[PDB]
Amino acid sequence: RELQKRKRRSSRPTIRMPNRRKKALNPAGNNIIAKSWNKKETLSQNYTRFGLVAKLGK
Amino acid sequence: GALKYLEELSKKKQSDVVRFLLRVRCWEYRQLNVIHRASRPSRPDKARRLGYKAKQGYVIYRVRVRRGGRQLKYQRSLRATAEERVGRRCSNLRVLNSYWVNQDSTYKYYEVILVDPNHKAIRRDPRINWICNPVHKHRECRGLTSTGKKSRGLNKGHRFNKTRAGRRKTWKRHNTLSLWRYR
Amino acid sequence: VAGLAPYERRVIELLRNGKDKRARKFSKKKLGTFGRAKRKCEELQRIIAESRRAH
Amino acid sequence: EDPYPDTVEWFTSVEEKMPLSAAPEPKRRFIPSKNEAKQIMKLVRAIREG
Amino acid sequence: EDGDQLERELDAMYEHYKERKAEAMTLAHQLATGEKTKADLIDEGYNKYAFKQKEGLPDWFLEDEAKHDKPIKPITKEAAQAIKEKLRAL
Amino acid sequence: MVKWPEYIRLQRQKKILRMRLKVPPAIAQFQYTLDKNLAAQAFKLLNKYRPETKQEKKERLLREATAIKEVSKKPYTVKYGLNHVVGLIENKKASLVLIANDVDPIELVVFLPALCRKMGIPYAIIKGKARLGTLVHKKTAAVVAITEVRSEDKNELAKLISAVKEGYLEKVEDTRKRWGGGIMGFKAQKREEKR
Amino acid sequence: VLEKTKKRLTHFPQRKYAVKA
Amino acid sequence: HFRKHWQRRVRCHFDQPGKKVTRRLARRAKAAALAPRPVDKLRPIVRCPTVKYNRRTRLGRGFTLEELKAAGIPRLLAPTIGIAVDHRRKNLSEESLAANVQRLKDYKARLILFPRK
Amino acid sequence: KTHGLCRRCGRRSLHNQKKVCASCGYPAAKTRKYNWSEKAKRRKVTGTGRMRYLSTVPRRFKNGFRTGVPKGAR
RNA sequence: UUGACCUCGGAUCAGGUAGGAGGACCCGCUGAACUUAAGCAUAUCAAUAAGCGGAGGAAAAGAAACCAACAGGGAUUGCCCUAGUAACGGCGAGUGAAGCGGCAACAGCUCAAAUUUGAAAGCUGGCUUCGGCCCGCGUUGUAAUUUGGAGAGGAUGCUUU
RNA sequence: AAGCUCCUUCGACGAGUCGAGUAGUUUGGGAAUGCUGCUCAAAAUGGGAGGUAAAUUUCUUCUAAAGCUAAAUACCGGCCA
RNA sequence: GAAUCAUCGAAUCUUUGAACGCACAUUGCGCCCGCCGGUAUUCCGGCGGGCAUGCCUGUUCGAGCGUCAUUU
Ligand SMILES: [Zn+2]
Repeated sequence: RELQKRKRRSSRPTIRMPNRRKKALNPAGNNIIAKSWNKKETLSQNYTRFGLVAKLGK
Repeated sequence: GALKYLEELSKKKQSDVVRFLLRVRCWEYRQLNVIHRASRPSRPDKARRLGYKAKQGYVIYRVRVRRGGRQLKYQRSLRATAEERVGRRCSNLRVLNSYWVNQDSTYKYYEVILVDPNHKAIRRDPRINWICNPVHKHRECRGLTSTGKKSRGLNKGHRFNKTRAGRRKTWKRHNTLSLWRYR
Repeated sequence: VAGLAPYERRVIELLRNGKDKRARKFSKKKLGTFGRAKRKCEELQRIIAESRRAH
Repeated sequence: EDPYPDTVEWFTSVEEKMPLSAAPEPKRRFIPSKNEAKQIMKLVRAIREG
Repeated sequence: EDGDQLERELDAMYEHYKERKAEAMTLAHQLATGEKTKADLIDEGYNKYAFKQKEGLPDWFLEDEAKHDKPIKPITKEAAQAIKEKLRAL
Repeated sequence: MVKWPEYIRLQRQKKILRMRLKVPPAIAQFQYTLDKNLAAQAFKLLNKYRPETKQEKKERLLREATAIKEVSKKPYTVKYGLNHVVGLIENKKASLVLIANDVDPIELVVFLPALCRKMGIPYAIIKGKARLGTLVHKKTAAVVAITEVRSEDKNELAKLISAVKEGYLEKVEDTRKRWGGGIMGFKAQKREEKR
Repeated sequence: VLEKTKKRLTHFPQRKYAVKA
Repeated sequence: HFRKHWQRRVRCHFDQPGKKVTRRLARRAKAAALAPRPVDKLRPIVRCPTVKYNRRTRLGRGFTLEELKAAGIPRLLAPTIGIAVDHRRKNLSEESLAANVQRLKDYKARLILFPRK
Repeated sequence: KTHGLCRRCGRRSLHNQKKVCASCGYPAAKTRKYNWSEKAKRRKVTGTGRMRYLSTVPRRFKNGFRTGVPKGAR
């Protein structure tokens, strides 16, 4: 709390962090799946369009 | 085969020759200090099966600890106490393991196998870089050695229902009042 | 190469003297289980027999 | 009771005529050494590279 | 050769350093009362410290072994009373 | 009077203890060491079969590599190593066994003379793991085995085997099933009489 | 990485495939 | 049953949609990594142990060695094409063995395998 | 005067006779911190000072601990 | 006389390491009392609060000396349910799980036990023209092979780098 | 170097540790629920845990005393949003 | 190429504090290596590099009738 208030009072810039995630949310590359992937659609819809089975489980 | 023969000796440790050897070595240990350095183990077969390696960075330390009651019994084993004393002695090394080596009417004697995390042979060896990793700092203090697991009851079965996944964590999980959005 | 423990040698003496019941009772008292007592009497008995053959 | 008795060699009195293990001897004990073969090859590589 | 001189020096130094610096009654009670017999007494006497060399060994090492070869056996208040009455002098 | 260092005092006390204590038969037969002539002859044969050192081994490897740039038989050499020698004895590939008398974990050896005896391979106990480590090009070795040698020294190998298996084996075989020690001195005798 | 695991990943690598609908 | 401090040991569920979308993003990330491959490995058909659920069947941990051999898929190559292998399980019945063999054969018939590099 | 100046915490809490500070315990390496005084914890917790280096770490983490210079720099 | 081997020490020798902080979550040690039972002592509070030691971004646990009596399941972990059931209890107050089932996630492995013995094939340091030269560790065992729903060795003929 | 198939050849598997008696602590759990302390102290057609009145301990299922390991999980703390 | 600018990969970083040559309540007192100025090979003052502990590896030195030998 005192640490946050010290950042309030100090004339030091706030170190904003970028939205970096460990795993890419979309495939990338010069392959068929990457070229035909639709970013807005979800995984199930993309696999429906591709014609492949997404989940082998029940 | 020699290690198998040594294992059989350690099995029949109450025999005449082993009793004589433990007598002489007990006298020697009483004469030495409470904590001291061994370059070579007293029981090489036991050290090898516990993981001691003939490498630069592996050391044995022999430690004597007072035995008896603490009628309140000290829940930490003498093995764990010896490992912890070794940790405070050489905080730089990592406690690989420990094994009983001798006992007396006042002191019990243990030998601890320790590994150096800053030596690049240990860094290179991919079977020991796991203890080179920083998660294993003071395993003896966190009860992560064999004595720690035995005292924490980290075993499978209905006999270990309360401790297989952590005593305090199990208590907290059973005593949390979970309330969902749609009750 | 190693030899015998004090209790093992005691049971050996009992078996050589012929007090099989006394040896069995002493072995049970030292070990804690009837099966272990019987087994230990067995190894000690074959040790006695082998020593007799060797002599 | 004699405290410290002479040991009777009940088991070792019989000399055993035959080796313990029946595992067949591998070929490496009758063929020359591939370890030195690979070492010689590496040395030849080094000599060729100078 | 025989080590007699070196043993003499060690014993003299040990003597100079020394200069510079209920269980039995419980067993007697157990034998008297109909609890433990002769065979039980020898059975309990076969301890881990049985056949302890005591005549040919140096005095200092024998004293150390005597200090550290004491087994803890249960005691009784009756034995404590008996030993107190025995030790009570005129 | 004068005060001795702790480790020196402890070390002399340890030798006094070893010479005073009643010794079990294994450590007793360890105490019983062979004679100078047998040791010297065995060392002569072992030196004629000492293992190749690293310098000349790399030299011969380079020899072979250059030969490849611009035909042998099995090497016969003395075998060293506790596990290797005990396995060799178990497989009865050993012709003679030499054992260091001063292995400071003594359990590493306690069973070795007995297993040699039962197997049948002749064995002897020599003074100096240092000499074992100098026979090999190391600092110390626990056991040394001779399995097979070349043609020229079949005769002297057999003669050394017979010499040891008679003149050390029977000599320390008549008396090896007892307990050693009993070297009490004058002060020890007086102390025991007073006790 | 260990030699055994290196050989295993060399000779039996993760394959890239698809399951038809 | 409020003898203890449920005040200090009450934990709520206001993050349910957040965890749901996080799980969806995690499986989407796995799909992006294994872009042509299915997200989950194939699993065998096993039977519920207890008497109350005998007539019902579910998914197991991994396929049996005998089932893999009968289906003609090598043990070392099955995990690389996405078949869970369980060394602990045993068949003990021709019915279950045949069912898992048929499942593996269907997987083979529906699978397309790419030629290494 | 019972208490004097303390080297570590800078307050007049160093007991003269015992030579031990009542606030931080100067002879002891560890600084005194008791969980039953949350007000003391918030008084002597991090953030009440100047943060010579802990205020410079986060920018380095954001930039990825890069070492070197931008290309074409005098 | 000399030189080893072993052990024990010194050096303001060379290279590193341990403190402390933080402690919301985590792993251990140690551990109360108020209260309830309309009095109170077992019990409860509570294997909690305070105190002590030790890490990380998660920790811990983890690939059965398991569950089970099955037509079997098959590392660990978290939710729902099992369930206020079983079981225990001044059988008062009360305490109180677990298997199974539906899910989320799913990944398996390294050793000791063997003789490379037709060749310590392994590794530390300093010296570098940075390519390869020594020193030391080590046979009281460092590489390769192997870890029990396995494996080794030969023969054998396919297929992979 | 590696995976396999076959076999008139082999197949080592963790000890003051299990276990017995006993004091303390702990749990819903004297088949001691688990652990610790003391005394004694193991086995190799072995050991552990279960099933069962079914007629004798038949049957079932696993290998303890060495070790590593991401993910689903918690988060009044740190950098932010 | 301004800015009480933003970014920030490069520097400076006084005394204390886990606090580390000894002392600490003195800007005090020490020892080794080098330099500087003021009569200066000697005197004085200042400055730079340094000097905590336990442990690991390596190097060097030392001790031990512990111990091996060594006439071919
Ligand atoms: Zn202060």
